[PDB]
Amino acid sequence: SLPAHLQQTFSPEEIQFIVENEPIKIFPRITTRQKIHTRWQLITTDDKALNNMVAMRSTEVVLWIALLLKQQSKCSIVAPQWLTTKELDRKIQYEKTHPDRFSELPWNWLVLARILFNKAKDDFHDPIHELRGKIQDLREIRQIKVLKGLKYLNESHLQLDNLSLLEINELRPFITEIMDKLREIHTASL
Amino acid sequence: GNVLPVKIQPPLLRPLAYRVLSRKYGLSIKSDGLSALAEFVGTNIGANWRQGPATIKFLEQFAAVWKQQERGLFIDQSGVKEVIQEMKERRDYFKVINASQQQRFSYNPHKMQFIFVPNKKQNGLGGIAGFLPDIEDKVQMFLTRYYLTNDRVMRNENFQMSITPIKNLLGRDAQNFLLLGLLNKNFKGNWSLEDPSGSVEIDISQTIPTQGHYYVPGCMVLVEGIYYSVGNKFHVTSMTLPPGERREITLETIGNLDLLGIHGISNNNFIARLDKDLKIRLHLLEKELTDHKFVILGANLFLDDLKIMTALSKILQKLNDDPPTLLIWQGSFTSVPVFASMSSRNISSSTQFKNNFDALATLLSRFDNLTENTTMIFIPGPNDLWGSMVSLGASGTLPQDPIPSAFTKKINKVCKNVVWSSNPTRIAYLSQEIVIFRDDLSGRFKRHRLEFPFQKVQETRKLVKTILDQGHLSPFLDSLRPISWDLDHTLTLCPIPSTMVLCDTTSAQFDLTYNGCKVINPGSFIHNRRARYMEYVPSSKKTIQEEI
Amino acid sequence: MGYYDIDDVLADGTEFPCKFQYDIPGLGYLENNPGRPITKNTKLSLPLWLARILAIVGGDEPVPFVELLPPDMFSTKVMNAIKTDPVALDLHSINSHFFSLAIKWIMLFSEKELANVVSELLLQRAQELNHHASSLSINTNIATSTFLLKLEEMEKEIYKKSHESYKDTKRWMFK
Amino acid sequence: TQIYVSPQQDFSDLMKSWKNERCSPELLPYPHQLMKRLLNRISMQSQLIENISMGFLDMQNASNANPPMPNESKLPLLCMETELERLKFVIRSYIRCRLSKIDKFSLYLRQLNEDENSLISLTDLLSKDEIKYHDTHSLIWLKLVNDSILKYMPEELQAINDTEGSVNMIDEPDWNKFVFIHVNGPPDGKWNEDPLLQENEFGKPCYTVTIPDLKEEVELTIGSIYVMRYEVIRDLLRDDKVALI
Amino acid sequence: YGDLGNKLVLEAKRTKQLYARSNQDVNLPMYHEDIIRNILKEVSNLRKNTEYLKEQQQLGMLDDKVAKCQYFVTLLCMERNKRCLLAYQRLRTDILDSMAWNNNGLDLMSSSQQDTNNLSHQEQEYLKEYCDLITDLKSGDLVDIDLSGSLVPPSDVFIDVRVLKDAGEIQTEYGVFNLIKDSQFFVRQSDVERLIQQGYLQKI
Repeated sequence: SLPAHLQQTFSPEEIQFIVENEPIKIFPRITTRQKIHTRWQLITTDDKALNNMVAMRSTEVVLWIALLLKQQSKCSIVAPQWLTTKELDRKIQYEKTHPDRFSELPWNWLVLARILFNKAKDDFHDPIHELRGKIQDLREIRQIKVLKGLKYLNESHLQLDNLSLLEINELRPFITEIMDKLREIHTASL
Repeated sequence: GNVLPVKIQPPLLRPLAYRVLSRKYGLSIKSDGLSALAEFVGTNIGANWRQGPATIKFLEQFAAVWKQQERGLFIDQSGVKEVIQEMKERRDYFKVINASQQQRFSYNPHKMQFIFVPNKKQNGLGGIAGFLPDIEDKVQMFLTRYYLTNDRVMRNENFQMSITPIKNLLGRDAQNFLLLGLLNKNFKGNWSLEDPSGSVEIDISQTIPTQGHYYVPGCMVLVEGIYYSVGNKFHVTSMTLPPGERREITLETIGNLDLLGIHGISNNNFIARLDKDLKIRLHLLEKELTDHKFVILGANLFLDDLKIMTALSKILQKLNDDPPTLLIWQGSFTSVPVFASMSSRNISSSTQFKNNFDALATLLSRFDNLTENTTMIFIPGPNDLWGSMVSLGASGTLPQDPIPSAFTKKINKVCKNVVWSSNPTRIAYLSQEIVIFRDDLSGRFKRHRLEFPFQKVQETRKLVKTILDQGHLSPFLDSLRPISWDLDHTLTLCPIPSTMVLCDTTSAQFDLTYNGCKVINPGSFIHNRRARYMEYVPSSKKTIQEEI
Repeated sequence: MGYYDIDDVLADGTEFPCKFQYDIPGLGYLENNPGRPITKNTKLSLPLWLARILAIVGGDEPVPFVELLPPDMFSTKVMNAIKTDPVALDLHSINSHFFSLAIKWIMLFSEKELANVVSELLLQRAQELNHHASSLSINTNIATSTFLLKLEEMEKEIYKKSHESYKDTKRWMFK
Repeated sequence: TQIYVSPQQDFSDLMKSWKNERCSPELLPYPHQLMKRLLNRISMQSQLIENISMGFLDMQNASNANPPMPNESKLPLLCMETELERLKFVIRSYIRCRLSKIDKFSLYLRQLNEDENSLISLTDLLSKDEIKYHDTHSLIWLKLVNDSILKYMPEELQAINDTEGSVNMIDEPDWNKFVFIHVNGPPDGKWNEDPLLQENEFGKPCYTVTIPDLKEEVELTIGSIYVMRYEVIRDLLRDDKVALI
Repeated sequence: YGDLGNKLVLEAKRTKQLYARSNQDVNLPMYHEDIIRNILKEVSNLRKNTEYLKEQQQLGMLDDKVAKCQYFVTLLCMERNKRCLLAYQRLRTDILDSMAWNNNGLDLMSSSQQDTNNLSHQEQEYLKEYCDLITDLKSGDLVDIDLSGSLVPPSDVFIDVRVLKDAGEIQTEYGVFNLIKDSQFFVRQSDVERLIQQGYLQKI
C-alpha cells in the first residue's frame, strides 16, 4: 500500500509480525492428550503437536500461540542458546577479534530478545539487566562496524553477509537512493 | 408478521443481522434495528433460518435505501418508516413556496461561490421574536446585489474591455474608462454613481443612451466616458444596461445547485447537486401536460360589488365541468383599504372584510367539482389587511405577509386545497420554475424615467428588457420601496425562472418571451364592461378568453 | 526523466546563456520591439526547455538557430571549489537544482571529467548526511543547523526518509 | 502450482510472493491457483467456526443446562479466529499493494497489451476484477482530463499517449533499481542439480552473473546478502533461486 | 512565454510538502482555476497566432525560416503549458484517490474537510466515480475480506478501550455494547477497529 510511500519498505510492526511467525519450543503446563475435547484443526500449522501434547514435555509450537498461552498460565517458554551470558561473551569476543566480518547471527536477532524480555521476564536463569547490557554492547559494536564499512559504496554491488533484519531495514532507503543516483550519473555519462 | 408468525429469540438472529450490517455494508446496528428485523422476519417466516436469499436480498435493498439518507451510522425509530418505504417500493412532485420559507444563500466575492446561510427559525428559538433581521443585513444587501451583478457582467463573452473601480479614477484625466454601479442622487442633488470603492459625479449634457431601457435610479448601468480632474465630472458619452444570460449557462457555473430543492437540499454541513432526474422529469412533463392545466384570473377582484360576483359565478359555471389543476386569484379582495374605524355606529371594516370571504364559501357550495379536483391559490393585493393597516393603500413592504388565518376560517374548511403565499411567490413544477408577482410597474417606470437633453407593444418590450437585464424584481432604492433586510434574496432573479406571471393593472395584456424565459402580462379582472382571464399551456402556448 | 515529476519540471525552467549562431529577421518580438529583427551573434539567457531543442533542430550548413554558451555554474572556479573541500561547501547557494541540471548537462555533453568529481562530491556528502540522520535527541548546537541549511533540495528527501526510518526503529525498540 | 503438499506450503508461498511483490519495481505475474485454494479454505473454515459457535449458543439458550467447560473450549476457537484474522490481513496487504502498482503503470501496460508482437498478455498478470479496475479507471481519468484541459488543446497534441518531441509521458518501470536479495539457492533439497551453479575455492557453490554496462562478472554464493540491480536478477527471482528482502 | 505556469507548479510543490509533513490526507486546499483559465486564454491567443502565421506562410509572402521558427517556438510553449497543467492535475488526482481509498469509500461527510467546497465540480464527480469503483471492487470475488480494513498487523487479542463520544447501545455478535460516555472496555481487538477508525473510541 502507498500510504506515504509505505509501498517500498517494511514497517517495524510488519517485521515483528514476520518474526513472530516462526516456530519455537515450549514447556506446557496443562495436558490435552486425546481420550484413549476439541480439535485444534488449524490451517497453517501442524495441529498434531497441539492435539498431542502432555504436561512437562518439550514440544514445538509457533511463536504467537506460545505468547497467547503465556498470557494465560498454560505456558513456559524455553529460551534459545543465545540468551545466556556465557554465549554472548564468546560472541562479543568474536566481534572484537575480527574487525571486518560481522558475527554469525540470524535474521531474528534482537527481535526475539525484545519480545521475550517484554513478556517472559520470569522464566530466565540469568538476570535480565546483564543480558540487556550485553545485547546493548553487541548493538553498539555492530553499529560501529556498519559505519566503518559504509565508507566505500561501489556503483556495481556490495556484500553484507551477516546483517540482521532491522539493521537492513533501517538502512535500506539511504543506501538504495545513493547507489541509484550514482548509477544514473554513470549511465548518463555513457 | 406473516400469516403464521413465530416470535424469535433475538440472540440467534443477532449473527445474521450483525454480519450483513457490520462486515459487508453498514455499521453500528442498534437495538431498534434488531427489533424491527425481528418483526420483519416475522413477516418473512417462510422457511427462514433455513432460507438465505430472500432475507439477504431484502436486507441489501434495505441498505440500498438507507445509505442514501445522510450517513446513517445509527438506526433510530425511522427504520419502520423506511420499511414502509420498502413496502411501497415493491399530479404530485410539484411544490409551491413563499418568500417566508425560501432558503438563504449568501454570495462571497473572494471565493466566487454561493454560501448557504442557516435559517433563523431552524436553529434559533423563534418563540419570542425571530423574524427581526440584524443591523448589518441592510449594510450587506446592496453589497450582495452589486457582487452578483459584477459576476454576471464579467461572465459575458464580449467582456474578458475591463471595467475600473471608481476609487482608481483620482489620478488620471483626459482618458476614457468604463465603470458600473448604483445610480442615485447625492445629498446635494446631483447625479452620481456609487461603488464599494467610492462615488463620482455624472455629466449628462451630451449623453446618447441605448434605447429600449427604462433608465431609472437604482439600476445598474454601464458608463463610458472621459474623466476630468478640473472639476469632478465624468463626462458621459454612452450608457447601456448590462446584458442578461439564459438559465442553463448560469446554472452550469454551479452545475445544478439545489436552490429550489424539492428532490434534495443543501445546508451548513454539505452542498448538494443533481442533474440525473432532470431529463427524466422533462420527459415526464412532455406527456399529459395538456391534462394538467392551470388557469389564472385578473387582478383586483373586489368581493364587495355585485357585478364582480355575478361574473365570477358565470366563470365558475363554465369551469365546474372541467376543473383545472391549479386556480389562482390575484389582486385585492376589497375595494377599500381596511384601517382604523373611528365610529362604532356602523360595521367595522375588519368585520366587513371577514364577511366578504364568508359569502365566497357559500358560492363554493354549488361548484363541488372545482372544490374537489382543483387546488386554490390566493395572493394578497396592494390594499389588503396587513399592508393597508399602515400603508393605507399606498406601496409598502414587498415581502408581504399572507392573508391572516383569523379571517379565513371557512374557506379552509370548505375547500380541500387552499394555499396563501406572499406577493412574490415561487412554485416548483417537475421541470419548470414559475414566479408570480402582483404590483404596479408601468406607472412607476413612467414617472421615474431619467431625462436626456437632446405601437404600445414597444413599451412592454422595454419593460421586459429592463426587468430581465437588471435581474432584480425591485430595481428601486430604499426611498421608494422599503424591503425587509434579510428577505431580499427572495426578490433576486438568480437563475431566472422559466415563466414569469407579471401582473400589472396599468399594462395591456401580453405574452412575450425573451432570453430563454417567457412573460405573461394579465390585466385587470374587468375592463370596459367586460371581464377576461387567461390560461397558459405547459407547452409554451397561451390562450385568452372573455365571458361577457 | 519523469513527465509527472515536480522537481524535473521546475528544473527545466532555469535559464541558460546562449547566442544566436544564426541571424533571423522578425525575431525577438517576445522580448523587445517586435518590428526590429535580431542580428547575428546576439547573447541571450533562454530557458532550458526551449534552448535544449533550438540548439538541436538545425532548421537550415544545417547549423542550429542558437548556439549555447558554457553556463557560469559550470566554471573552473566552481570545479576548484568543489574539488578542494566539498563537505563544507554551500552548494545550495550556487543553485537549487544542481544535481538534475548536472545530469542533464552531462547528458547533452559527454564529459568524463564531471562524472567522477560529482560522484565523489555526493559520496562524501552522504557520509555526513548519515552521521546527522543517526543522531537523535533524548542543548542544540549550530553545526547541525548550518549544515542542514546548505543542502541541495534533492538531498532533503533522503535526509527526511532516513530520519523517519531511524525514528520509527527507535520508537519501536523503546516502549 | 499444480498440487499442494500441505496448506502450510501454500501459506509459505503466499508470504514469499507478498515479500517479492512489495519490493519489486516491476509488476509481477498473478498466482491464480494459490488464492483459488486459499479463498475456499477461508470460506470452509469460517463455515466451521460459525457452525460450532451457533451450536454452543443454541444449546446454551435452549436451556440453562451446563455452560461449556472453560478449558479446551475458548482457546481453540480463539486461535482459529485470530489466525483467520492474520491471514486476512496478509491477503489484504498483498491485494492493496497490487492495486497501487497497477495504479502507477496503467498507461504503460495498456500500450503494451495492444502490441501483437508482445508475447506477454495482460490476462495472465492480472485478475478479471483488476482488468475492469484498470479500464474503468483509465476511462474515468481520461474523461476528467479531457473535460478539464484537453478540450482547449489544439488538434496537434490533444492525445495523452504521445511519444514524440521532447518528453515522453509513459512511465516504464525502472529495471535498474538496486534491491536487497538473499541467495536461497535451489528449492530442491539436493541444492546441487542446477546446470547453472559453479564452484570456487573451499567449494562454495555460486552463480556467475554478468552486467553489460560494466562488462563485469559478479559471483553470488549461498547464504550471502547482496545489493544488486534488479535487471540482472529477474530470471533467478522468477525461478525462485533468490528471495528478496 | 510560459513563466506564469511555473507559478502554478511551484505552488503544487508546497501542497505535497503539506502531505509530507502531516503524513495524513487532510484539508486539501482550494484550487487555482483562475490562473489555469488565464493560461487557457493565452494559449488560445498562441494558437490563433500560429494559425494566422501558417495562413500567411501559405499565402507566399512569409519567409520559410521565420514560419518554421515561429511554429517551433509556439509548439514548445503549448507543450510546456500542457505539461504544467497535467503535472498539477495528476497530483490532485493522486491525493484525492488516496483520501478516498481509506475512508471505506463513503466520503464520510458527517464526520477530513467539512464542506469539500475546495474541490472543483469535475473533481467531485471523479471522487464519486472512484467511490463507486471502491464499492464495486469488494463486491466481487473478495466479499469475505474487507479491502478497506486496517493495515496494522494483528498483534494482540484483548485491548483496553476508552470511550470518546457518547451514543446509545450498539449490538455486536452474541452481545451488545452500550456506548456510555467516558467509560472503559476490556474487549476483543477485532471488534472495535471499525469504531476506532470512525473516531468514536480512543486509547488503543
